[PDB]
Amino acid sequence: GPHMATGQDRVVALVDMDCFFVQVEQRQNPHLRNKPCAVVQYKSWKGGGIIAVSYEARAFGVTRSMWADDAKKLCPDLLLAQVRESRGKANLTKYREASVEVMEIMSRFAVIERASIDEAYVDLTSAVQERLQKLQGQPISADLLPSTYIEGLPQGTVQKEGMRKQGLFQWLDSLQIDNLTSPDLQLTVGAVIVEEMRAAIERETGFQCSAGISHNKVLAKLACGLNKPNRQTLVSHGSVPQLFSQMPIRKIRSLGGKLGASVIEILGIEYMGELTQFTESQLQSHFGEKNGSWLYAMCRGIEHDPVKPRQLPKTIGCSKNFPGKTALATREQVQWWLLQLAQELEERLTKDRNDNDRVATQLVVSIRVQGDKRLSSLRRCCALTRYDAHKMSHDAFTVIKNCNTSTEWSPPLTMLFLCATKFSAS
DNA sequence: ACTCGGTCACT
DNA sequence: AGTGACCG
Repeated sequence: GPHMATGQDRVVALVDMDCFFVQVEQRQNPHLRNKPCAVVQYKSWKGGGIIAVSYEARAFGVTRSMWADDAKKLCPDLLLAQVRESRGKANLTKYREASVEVMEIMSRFAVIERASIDEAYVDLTSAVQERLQKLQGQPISADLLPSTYIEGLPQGTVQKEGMRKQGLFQWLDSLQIDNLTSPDLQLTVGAVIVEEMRAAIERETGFQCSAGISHNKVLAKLACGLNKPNRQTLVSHGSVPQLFSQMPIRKIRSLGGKLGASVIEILGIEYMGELTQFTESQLQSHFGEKNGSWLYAMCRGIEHDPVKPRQLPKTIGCSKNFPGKTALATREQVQWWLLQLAQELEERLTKDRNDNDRVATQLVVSIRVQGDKRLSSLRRCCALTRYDAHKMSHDAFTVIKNCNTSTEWSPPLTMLFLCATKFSAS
């Protein structure tokens, strides 16, 4: 209607590096390039755990959270790159640093929110407006969108590239003919900018990535996953009804867990589109005020979560699991590993201070004991006055020590977790 | 023995 | 301050 908002106010993108750890190792070792490849941490137990898988390898059914020995069964010629091991634990410095490479390049084009080590949201609203004035009254060539997919098109050719182009042509012709909306043009320009951003990333780092372009973060992330790897997908406001009509609820971000399952069970539906039938009040009564309102808008393709201008992580942490018989049963053992964790943490913290002009003021300590269903048996915190590994390990020990029911440590600890938080300018 | 990272909501 | 859901 005249007064119903359509959530077409912004142009937002979600960029995801494809199989990012694998790409990092592949850039470093040319032998791994263009091959079924995976990144493994630890080697002793069942060949180690796969944490990242190349698309060649995925074709064989190889997945993350899979034992290397089992991956080798599915893909005999699988090549493996090992995560760096420092102080007896996995060290992800190489990947964090690679992430910084990419993020810095992205920031040149637009404002970014660092979602994760391999994921970032991008707010293109301002950039699109500027590009439009420069580009005013100028048709947009398909050549400007060499890797772009328009979801829902074509509508009305057997090769995938043929289909992509036909879909693109229909979209562009419509744009061109004045049949589409102002918001549609804005998304289109956003896509052009993302193509340029992704080209810059590849040229300057060698890394490829997939991206989604839409009017909000949720649609952008969903769009990103539609065409991978090394491709980008534009999801228009108009494409939502058809797209959501067969979209499982769990596919929407934040709906992949218990809430999503409750939605399906309580309402007796499967797909995101089915949510439109319910009143905002109905949804709120079942799932709470905040969730209900969010669901009511989201099923209609509307989401208002802002892309936060955050280039750096809010927290800096390290942890190690001690599963099965490796569980820590002695006091000296626990202290030694706390020291290992504290030492890596100190190095990363000092680096962070020099690079980013900030200091952490809080240290969080978490542990898990054997037989405990919960991920965390306890979570305690204390002041972080100095970037000193010995002091940090000592303090962490002090806060968790009464946890021991009773030289020996009982019950044995299956997890140790240190996190630096509450940063201040410096 | 589905790691080791992380952000955000509830109370 | 502490627990926990959610993401991959």
